[PDB]
Amino acid sequence: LSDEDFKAVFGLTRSAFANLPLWKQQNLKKEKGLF
Repeated sequence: LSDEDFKAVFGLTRSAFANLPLWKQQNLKKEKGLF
């Protein structure tokens, strides 16, 4: 996943998402369907 594609999936860029707490990251990707 590129930054823009990732941003399309999560609504956040990789750095912005990685800026989040890991539990929320795992939660978000879970909800997105990215295990």
